[PDB]
Amino acid sequence: GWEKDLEEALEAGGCDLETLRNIIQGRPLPADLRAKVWKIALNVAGKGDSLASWDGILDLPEQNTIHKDCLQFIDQLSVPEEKAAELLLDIESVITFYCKSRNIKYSTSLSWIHLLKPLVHLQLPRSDLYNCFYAIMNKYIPRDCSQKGRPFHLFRLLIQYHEPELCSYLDTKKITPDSYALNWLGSLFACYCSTEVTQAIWDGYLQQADPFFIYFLMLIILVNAKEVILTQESDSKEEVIKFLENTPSSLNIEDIEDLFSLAQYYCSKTPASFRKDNHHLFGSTLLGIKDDDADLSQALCLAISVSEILQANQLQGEGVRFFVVDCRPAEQYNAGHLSTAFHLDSDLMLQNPSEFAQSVKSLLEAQKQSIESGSIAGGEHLCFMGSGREEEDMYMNMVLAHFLQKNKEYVSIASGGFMALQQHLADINVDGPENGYGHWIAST
Repeated sequence: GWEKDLEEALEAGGCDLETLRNIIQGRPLPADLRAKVWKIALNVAGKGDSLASWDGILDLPEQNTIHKDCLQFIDQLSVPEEKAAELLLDIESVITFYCKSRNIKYSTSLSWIHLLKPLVHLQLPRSDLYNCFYAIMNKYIPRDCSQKGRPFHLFRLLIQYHEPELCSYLDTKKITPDSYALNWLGSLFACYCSTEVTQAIWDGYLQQADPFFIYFLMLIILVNAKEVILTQESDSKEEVIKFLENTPSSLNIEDIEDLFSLAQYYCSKTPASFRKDNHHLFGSTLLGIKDDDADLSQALCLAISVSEILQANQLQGEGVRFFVVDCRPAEQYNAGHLSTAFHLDSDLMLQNPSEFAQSVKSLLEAQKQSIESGSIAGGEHLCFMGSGREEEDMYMNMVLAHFLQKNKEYVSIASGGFMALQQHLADINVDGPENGYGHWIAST
């Protein structure tokens, strides 16, 4: 029924991905129409060949190392060897021209070969093979993925958000995401998964067109191995990493439906800030210069933009809601504070630990009653806010440490603290929410 509609819709019109998506509705793609929907998904309907203009032979200082890796793939697949040479020439030319067109130099640790595997299986011409690979690389593959930088820090923060206990174990044994999930992100599972299940993943992924979805897919794969990771404490660091690497290869075609539904579920319990404040990972690096003093290397937990805090709580429609915790001293708090925020005086932490403990007990009770009441203040997700000044906000380290050690899920920090709150409201000229009788910031 929908397949004939898809057939005709793809033929003529030059329709967008959005309309195409409405036809399929997450149903399995026909093999003969998979190339066209993938093309449309990657926004390469009639892009021209860039290899013809090149008119160059494969010459590079690291050309020898490229040749071996290309053969390994074709040797692994073992295609009909009459027209195997054709594919080798196309693959090796694509990599070299990409290495030339861009400044970057080739290495074996790159996951470039694995990205081509599912595209090669569709069996497109060299032109479309490059355009697809080029498109995927700037859309859905992080720039700093190769070096193992910010992209894996973001994943660590997600793991900590939803699975504190697991994250803590991994951090303790110094098993960072880059160790086991390098090729997860680099290849979009194409390194480990079989052609059939890789295709099923890539079908849904390209249709959805969400760069950060990989994080949620990767999370599910990791969470599925939670039991195994924690139970055994006998195996060495290297032995556990080895196991984790090949967890995606254990997937089957009937697992994929649940993988996506679970990814979307964990996504629905994750702040919008996760995506919105980290667009600089996929595009150019030049964007994200504006976000000064917001390094994921230095981050202890996920950072929430003040805008989301004010918006999210007003909705009250089974979404992500925040219980805001002002962590500043009583002097700063009383001068001006968010009117829906619990006051956790960070001065108590060291000076009177007993009264701080009582204050933490009150906090959790207040969060509970605020959720039950269905008030503007109530929310599952703990978001701690300081001054916003880097001079003062060391106590945030110790506050966050206190809750993280007790494996509290949904622990976040307010991006730019109370200073960013004042600035945000000042910028948009808003005093309070629409419904109610009070301003956001009060002196009592």
